Amino acid sequence: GLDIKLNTAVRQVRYTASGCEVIAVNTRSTSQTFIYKCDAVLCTLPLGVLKQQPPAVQFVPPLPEWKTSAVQRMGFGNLNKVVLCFDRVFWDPSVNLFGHVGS
Amino acid sequence: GLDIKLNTAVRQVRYTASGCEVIAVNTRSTSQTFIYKCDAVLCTLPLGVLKQ
RNA sequence: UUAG
RNA sequence: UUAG
Repeated sequence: GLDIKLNTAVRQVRYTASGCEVIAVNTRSTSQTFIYKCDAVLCTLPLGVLKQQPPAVQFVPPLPEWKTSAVQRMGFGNLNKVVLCFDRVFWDPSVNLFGHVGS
Repeated sequence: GLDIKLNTAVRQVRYTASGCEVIAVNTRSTSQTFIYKCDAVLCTLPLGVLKQ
């Protein structure tokens, strides 16, 4: 029921006394540009994106120091997973999970 | 004596009743965006570009 | 969307 | 350039 523009990468957020405009591009062809005008912007960008230097998203005017300083101090961690698909089960099905100790 | 922004590729020209805004990018890093606001735009783009 |  |  929501209006969602997929494949739309925000590039710049402009926020002013009179309103906001958000500049985004098509991810499938980055030349194609869109300008979304609104009363307010809700930023949901991951902290990792906000941390990115040089910026992946530019804020105009620049965010105040008390905001940027916080973005720098906070940690943004990492963890990954490997999916292994087999045709046969060869492990104990009753065991939800088991470990492996490193050398 | 002129103000020239080199390495600035215009991507979109917006022209309205109240004025114009021109969206351009840095050719050396196309993520970096600029919005130039003005009363009028003079288009000097080659016919080949306009045909593209 | 020449945002309403 | 939160165009003036």
